[PDB]
Amino acid sequence: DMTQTPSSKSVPVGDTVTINCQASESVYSNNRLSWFQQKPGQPPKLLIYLVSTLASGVPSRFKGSGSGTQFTLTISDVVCDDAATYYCVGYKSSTTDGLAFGGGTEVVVKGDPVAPTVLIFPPAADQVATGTVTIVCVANKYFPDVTVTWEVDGTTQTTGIENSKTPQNSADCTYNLSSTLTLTSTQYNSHKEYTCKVTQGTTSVVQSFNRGDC
Amino acid sequence: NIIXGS
Amino acid sequence: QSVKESEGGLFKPTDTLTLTCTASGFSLNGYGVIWVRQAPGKGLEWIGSAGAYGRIYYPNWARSRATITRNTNLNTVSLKMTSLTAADTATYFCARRTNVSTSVGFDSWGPGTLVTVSSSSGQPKAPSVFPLAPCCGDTPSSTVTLGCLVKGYLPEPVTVTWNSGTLTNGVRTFPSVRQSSGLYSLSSVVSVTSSSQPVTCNVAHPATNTKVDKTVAPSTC
Ligand SMILES: *[C@@H]1O[C@H](CO)[C@@H](O[C@@H]2O[C@H](CO)[C@@H](O)[C@H](O)[C@H]2NC(C)=O)[C@H](O)[C@H]1NC(C)=O
Repeated sequence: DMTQTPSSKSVPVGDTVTINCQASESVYSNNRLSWFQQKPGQPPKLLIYLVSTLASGVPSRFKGSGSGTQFTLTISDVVCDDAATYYCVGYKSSTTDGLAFGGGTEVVVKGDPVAPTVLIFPPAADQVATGTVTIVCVANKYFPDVTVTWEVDGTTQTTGIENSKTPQNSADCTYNLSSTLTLTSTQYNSHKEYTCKVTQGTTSVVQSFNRGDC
Repeated sequence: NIIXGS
Repeated sequence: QSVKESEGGLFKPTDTLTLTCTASGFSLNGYGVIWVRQAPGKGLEWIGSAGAYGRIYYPNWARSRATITRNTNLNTVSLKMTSLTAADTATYFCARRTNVSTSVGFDSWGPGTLVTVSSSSGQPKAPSVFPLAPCCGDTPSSTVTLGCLVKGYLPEPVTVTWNSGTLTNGVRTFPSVRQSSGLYSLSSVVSVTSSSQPVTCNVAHPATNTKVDKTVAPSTC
């Protein structure tokens, strides 16, 4: 059993962050412990093997340490490229339950705050004949996280909404988000004003269109 | 021999 | 010097999943090989390991429903899983360990193969592609963001390029979402100057052998 704490941690650019890994039982020879970096949508990457030996091509600002039941990964001089989830893997034997993965630690890198630019896209003309329309609202290049609200003629929408967020940009730490509102073609044709509200703490950006005009 | 066959 | 997982795709609950780990540029024989999966928004999960010297070992949850086999003739390692459920929907990885002395220093990872076990419909579906353009009533500016909505496909994935790969900068392709019907939906946008020619999004859905080109023009009224 490998316990990783914390599950998530935010770290300013340039600062140092430490990721903890708790093995319920000492790994074999006190050193069978590897660290991995995984960005969303990508395969894992080996960072460190045997507690503290850096894999080839891994910068020296990554430092592995520990022994027995307790191990640490230290990342100094954090850059946006380090936004990822980090995993420890411990090995005891070549038997049942004889290696274990940590639950992972998500490292959010805090860059400069950026307010989102918000775009709304009315449904293409050939959507409505299908009986269903999807309205897309995009929030581009923002940090920190946002919440999206949909309104149809002032009425807040509570169903038919899907949200999808890109991973932190490896250069400037920002996110992109796509929000979709799905309605029946008749619901769409029965209403006029369609609104997407992107809120970022105390800031809000609102984009609307009127069906008649598009 | 539970350590990778050794 | 890379490993690759064989094709996953769309499965019904109660089906059997069979995956093969293949190597190119080096050998799998004599090197440890591991199988790991990752459910959407969850951590890496060990499925089982093929020891470098013949031993096969699993986590307890997998020992009943997973079996892992090495083929030294074909230089492959395979994974078979029975009694699939929607919970088995995940990306499946295989990986190779260069040095046995590291035990878990797993070095070369495959790109991952997507396995969708759908509770709602086991039948594949080609995507519809719809242009994303600002309301025609809007005043034009020097910059404009256009895109394509790739709606209603099954299973995953689709890939999107713009202008046959010549337009790459300012492209934001979002992760897929699953509609209430069980169908998947992906969106991609690109920012260009208003002097731009019309942009064409290239959508590939390998599971249906489909490629769709959609040319998006800014509407004007
Ligand atoms: C497997 O072991 C070899 C031998 O130790 C590793 O090769 C070394 O890699 C380090 C960098 O991590 C270099 O500093 C050494 O000079 C390399 N030595 C030789 C002889 O090439 C190799 O990286 C290890 N691979 C894994 C995946 O653990």
